[PDB]
Amino acid sequence: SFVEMVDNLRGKSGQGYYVEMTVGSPPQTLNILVDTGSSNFAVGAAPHPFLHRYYQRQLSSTYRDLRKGVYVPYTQGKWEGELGTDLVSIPHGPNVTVRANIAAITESDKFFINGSNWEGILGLAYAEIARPDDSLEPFFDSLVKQTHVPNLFSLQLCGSVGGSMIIGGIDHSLYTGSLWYTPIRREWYYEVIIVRVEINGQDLKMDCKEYNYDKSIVDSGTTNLRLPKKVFEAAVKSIKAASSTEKFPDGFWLGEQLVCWQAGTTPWNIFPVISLYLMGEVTNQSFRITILPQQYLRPVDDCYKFAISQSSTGTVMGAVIMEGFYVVFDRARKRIGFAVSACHVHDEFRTAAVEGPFVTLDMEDCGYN
Ligand SMILES: C[C@@H]1CCCCCCCOc2cc(cc(C(=O)N(C)C)c2)C(=O)N[C@H]([C@@H](O)CO)C1
Repeated sequence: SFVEMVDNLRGKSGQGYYVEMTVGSPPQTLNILVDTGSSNFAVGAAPHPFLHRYYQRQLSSTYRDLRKGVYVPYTQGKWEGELGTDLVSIPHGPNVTVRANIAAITESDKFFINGSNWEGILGLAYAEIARPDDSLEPFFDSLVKQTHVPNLFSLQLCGSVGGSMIIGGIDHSLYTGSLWYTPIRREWYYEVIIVRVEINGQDLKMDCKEYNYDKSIVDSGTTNLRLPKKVFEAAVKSIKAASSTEKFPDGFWLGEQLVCWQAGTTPWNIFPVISLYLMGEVTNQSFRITILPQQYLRPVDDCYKFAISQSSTGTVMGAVIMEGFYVVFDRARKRIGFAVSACHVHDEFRTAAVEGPFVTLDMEDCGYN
């Protein structure tokens, strides 16, 4: 029954992927950003220069006030609002209606994006990071509790942009080859363990704890591949070395300045592939996902921003990593699956890949404590 959900995501490049939802009775239609990096369902509920529409609680007969405030801070942006519940549906999702917690956004700072076309956020991570505390049941938890929807969803993000959120299962027509699974280390963010990193086939040869300092997560609501400082410096050094044929402004490597080439002449071959090895399902076993330069040079002649950046809160496998892969958030089995997507990245001599099995010893040592 998943065909109805294929292509149910839209977006603008670097501005997030959103799905259409309705809230309230009679249904009010809103576009909702899909965020695996948070756990609150929230919608604009008051005028804002960047909102073309918003939730009007007064017009919904099923709205209930919870008489509690809430604020959610993100890496970029924050908002505050009023908690309540209402009936919610997903037109190009399962044919169900659930009563869900909703934060009505009344004030915000650097959260809404001019021209993004979305008005709210669907936090798909676990209750442990919900605000104000873990007693506020996240939307997907409510969906699973109140309906027969199985406890998993998958995201196919395609690189103006589109994709699919398959709610309740896996659509096998959306990927090729095999799915490779990595354990969800802890149910808060979608936390995973990276056990090895290679650039153009050369191991970065860092203590693998550095890759997960202080966590590694999969976040559809972040654009970039974000790496801890020490890992970021090693990777940039290696990427600079591979592309030293051409020289780039020092601000290019920091994400500030874009770089351009005559349309159709981008020198893809001078930028390396990056392989992230993830902890596998059996003892001493890993697999790798390989990322092409067409993913981490984000298009904005042909002009691009460097979409690998530094983090002080751990690795973030953002949208440019997820794009081109079919990603299964298998909550029921506490694992995340990766496969090559039907909308994969096309290089003439290279290809994005999900490959295994690999043997990797002492993978438990790669987790940060
Ligand atoms: C607020 C987000 C949803 C609206 C924005 C979606 C489009 C922009 C995605 O690009 C970024 C988003 C976030 C952080 C960065 C970043 O690396 N820097 C240095 C600011 C870039 C961010 O905070 N993402 C969060 C949530 O997923 C993590 O907390 C969700």
